[PDB]
Amino acid sequence: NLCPFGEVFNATRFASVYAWNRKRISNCVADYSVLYNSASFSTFKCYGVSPTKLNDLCFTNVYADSFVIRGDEVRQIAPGQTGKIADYNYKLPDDFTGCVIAWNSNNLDSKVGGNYNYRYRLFRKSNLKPFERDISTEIYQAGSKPCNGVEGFNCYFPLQSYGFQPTNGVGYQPYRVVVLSFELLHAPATVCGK
Amino acid sequence: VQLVESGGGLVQPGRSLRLSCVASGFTFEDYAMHWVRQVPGKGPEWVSGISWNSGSIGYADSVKGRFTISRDNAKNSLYLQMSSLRVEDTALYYCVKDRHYDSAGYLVNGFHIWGQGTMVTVSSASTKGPSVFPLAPSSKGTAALGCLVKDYFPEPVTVSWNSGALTSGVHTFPAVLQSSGLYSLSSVVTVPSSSLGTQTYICNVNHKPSNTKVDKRVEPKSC
Amino acid sequence: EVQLVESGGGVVQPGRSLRLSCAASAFTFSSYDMHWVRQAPGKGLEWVAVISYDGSNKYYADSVKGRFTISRDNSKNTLYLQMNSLRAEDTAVYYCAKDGGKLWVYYFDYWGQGTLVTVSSASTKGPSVFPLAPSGTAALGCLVKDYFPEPVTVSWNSGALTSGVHTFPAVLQSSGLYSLSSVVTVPSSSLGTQTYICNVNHKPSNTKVDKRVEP
Amino acid sequence: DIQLTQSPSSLSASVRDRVTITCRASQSIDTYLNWYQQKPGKAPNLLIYAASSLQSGVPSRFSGSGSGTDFTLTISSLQPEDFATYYCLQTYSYPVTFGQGTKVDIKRTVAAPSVFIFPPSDEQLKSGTASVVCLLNNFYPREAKVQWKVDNALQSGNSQESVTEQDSKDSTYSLSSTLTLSKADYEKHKVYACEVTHQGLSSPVTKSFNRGE
Amino acid sequence: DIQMTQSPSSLSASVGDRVTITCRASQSISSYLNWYQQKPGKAPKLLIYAASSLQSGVPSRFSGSGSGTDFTLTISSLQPEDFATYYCQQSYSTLALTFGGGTKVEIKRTVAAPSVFIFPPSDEQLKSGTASVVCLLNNFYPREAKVQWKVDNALQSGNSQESVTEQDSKDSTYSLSSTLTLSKADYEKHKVYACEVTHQGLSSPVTKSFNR
Repeated sequence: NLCPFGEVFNATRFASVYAWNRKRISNCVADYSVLYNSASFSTFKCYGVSPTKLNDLCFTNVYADSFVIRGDEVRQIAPGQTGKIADYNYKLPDDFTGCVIAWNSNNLDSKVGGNYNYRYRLFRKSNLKPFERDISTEIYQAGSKPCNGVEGFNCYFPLQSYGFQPTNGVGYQPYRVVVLSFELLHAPATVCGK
Repeated sequence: VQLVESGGGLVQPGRSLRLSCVASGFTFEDYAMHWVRQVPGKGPEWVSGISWNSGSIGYADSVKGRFTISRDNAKNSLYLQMSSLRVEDTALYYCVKDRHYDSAGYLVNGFHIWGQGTMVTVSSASTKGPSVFPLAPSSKGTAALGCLVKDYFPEPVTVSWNSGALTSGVHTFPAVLQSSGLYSLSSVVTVPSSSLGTQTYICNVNHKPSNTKVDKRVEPKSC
Repeated sequence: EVQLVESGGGVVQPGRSLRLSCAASAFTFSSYDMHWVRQAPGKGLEWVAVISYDGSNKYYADSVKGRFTISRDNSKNTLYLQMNSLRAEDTAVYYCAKDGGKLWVYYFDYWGQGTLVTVSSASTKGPSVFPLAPSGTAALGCLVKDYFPEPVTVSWNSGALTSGVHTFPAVLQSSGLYSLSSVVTVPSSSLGTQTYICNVNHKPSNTKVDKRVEP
Repeated sequence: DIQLTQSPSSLSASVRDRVTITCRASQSIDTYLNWYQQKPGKAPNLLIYAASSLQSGVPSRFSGSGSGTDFTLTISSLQPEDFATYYCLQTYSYPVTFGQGTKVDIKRTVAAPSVFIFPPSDEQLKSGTASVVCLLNNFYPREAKVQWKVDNALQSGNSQESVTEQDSKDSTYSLSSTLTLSKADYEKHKVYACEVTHQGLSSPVTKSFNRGE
Repeated sequence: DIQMTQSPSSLSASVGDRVTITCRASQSISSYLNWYQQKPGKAPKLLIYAASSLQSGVPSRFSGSGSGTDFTLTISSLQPEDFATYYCQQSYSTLALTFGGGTKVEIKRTVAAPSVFIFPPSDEQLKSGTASVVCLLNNFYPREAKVQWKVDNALQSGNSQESVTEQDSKDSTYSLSSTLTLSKADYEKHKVYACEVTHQGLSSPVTKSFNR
């Protein structure tokens, strides 16, 4: 049967970038041509593989990561990028093989009173390793005094809200991102394009 | 995909009820949930809503401070705690699925799936059987006669004519809630005047809440 | 033996549109992806767009996205590039390139000869040729100034004087026109005895000017 | 807190007609407005979301337009099954507020009601209460006034009305008004009448009776 | 995008020399790096793909190496037809293909000093309203040469255009022409018109000038 790409792209809501969802796709036939021409995409960049060649290739597993960021941060979802999102929220490896797809979701993720449900990790001591997901809410220690789970001076909550409003500039508007990873182990492949 | 309400019924004013809603056929955690009520014979009134992760909750001004909405995502259930039920709260309460997840300002926020609703009846008094009085055809080509079903509780009643043999020209009106907390209702039928002395007309009243059945013969009033 | 022939290039005003073609031969055209690569005057190479073998998937560079359209007709073995809303930045020589197809990624193995697309509002103006009089050999030449568009052919003595001639590439001055210099070094003894005439021809404007050069 | 006012509150159109309903918000709500169709005894069904976006499975003859404060719902070609009340609903701010609704009815020609009056029975009079009933049979449009007169005195605050749903055949309405008095209050008066005013009546029709004749 | 930086931008070698061109990437691109050769006025031709795979029909004297961010193309024995511009192009970012700046391999000859000539604008041009001052650098090597316009000892910047010919088939030298363009109103405003030339074959800057 067909691979469930529609469950990821057409999901009625998306996760925050710090708690990005991952869908493991296996043992199915994938129709990439219909998927990539379904909706209109503002960002479509592939790395290490052509999007027309996927219909001919087979992989052990295909990963479909999805999350929401703002417009000025879509450029960070790429191999070799740095920034608050790429370092503390979602990191792709330098030899990432796959495609990153994004589209404007101002109609879906922005509120009149502001949508503060989408968060991103603002404070973290070290950078995330490739494909790392940190959902910790421990109080960040910015000084020499321990915080002991209490917010205060040099003691910050590590998550920060976006606050999406439909009248903001396109750089501040919410964008839903889908990152397709194509893993090729030395094991029998289960996902072939067709 | 369904929304099934329970918990409604008869309750005395000033008391409390807890309404429940069991959701199935969709990801209950994927959507905001709302309560909308409708008084019999009137329009709709939105009551309360909740985001999903309890991130946003709202109430109509007429119910704020008295109602509490909540949801149990693990049980796919929505709840409405209705402390201090006024009479103005009597209505059929619909459990409704919202289109997305906001309860404030989403252009998409809509009431896409609706439950059948549960009835909350807030009034004094217990069960009472109705009295059935004839609406006899008067003397002053087509004549009209009827029956009056008065002073019963709770709803509903049913009225037929000549055991169902008379259906053309029959109008049975929706019941009204009197100030005493009891309901009343009427039913009428138009017939040719030439049959008023040869055709017997009898109305069949049925009030199941009180086990009352009454067969009233409606004759022209003799001087 | 892989051939690619382009056509459809020329002059175009800003904001107008132009369509290019690329006829393929001597290979399975309906099975390989195709590319468009442009090259600005004196600049490097810039990938423009790519189209799949069946033409169902199309991808464009950000510099031309929402402005150009790539397409192909497998029955005619031709590749197309509809260029709309052309800016001055689009002035370049446009190549079509066949995909190698031996890797998981794109790469160009064969290129077309290329066609020029010049985006400018300047009308086809004829050249104005001015002489350059000399002041241990000497030098003299002609100045082909104010002409649109490229090119102009400059020769000396109707092609008889070959040795010592240096014709310089044209430059696009601020007035939207081109300016070109052509010089020739001759022995200072045959100056008043040997007569020098530069032959300037401008086919786009159909202008042939012969000018004498004397000190 | 944000008031929605629909116009008209009642509409009469025939099959194939173009129906347009207006909904005005007390303040700007951008495109955050939904349209709902509700047939009596049924849950409201969503028709339009985001002011102009059609709901899945809703016929394309329904369409919405507008932004800010003025909006319109349009039925391009009216159908027999499209009789219902149509509500507009703002989703710009909380609380979620509805319009009063526009009852769309399938147009018929103007029809006058038939008026009948019924005295209280001797059986009820021994019960201590007297109920006088007035009947309005088969009229159109629905707008009709029933005035109770007890010895020519207009009775307010002691009678209640009830209107049937519009008949599916001749497209008429029917109304019943019930005047309630105690037995002591009943035997105090003689003439009991009910006056009926309607568009299909060039003048009010009055049916009456005298107690004890 | 991924920037490809080639080094050197120009090199001069003779037939038979071993030439090595370097290509650096702004980020790791694994082994997806290709090399292209472009003759002036001709279409590019593929030499190496996938960093080290030789294309069919390309002479074995071409070879590529490297991985990650640093790559090298090597011509073991340079031939007369190998004098051209060589580009590297990364293919890791399949939908954002980018080329290097290019490395033009030229013919090394002995250093040649330029012959500098200056030509005033002709009488037939001044009546049109434009004045162009021309400076010529004739037969010099290498290409690196600076032409500085001095009008009344004032450096003229933003007012001249340069043009260099291809290497001559006889002596393999270059030629440069600088055209200083100013309106007639600017022309009679000054007196001294000079052209300063700096070149490897000049022990000191040479200046050729004239008086109006």
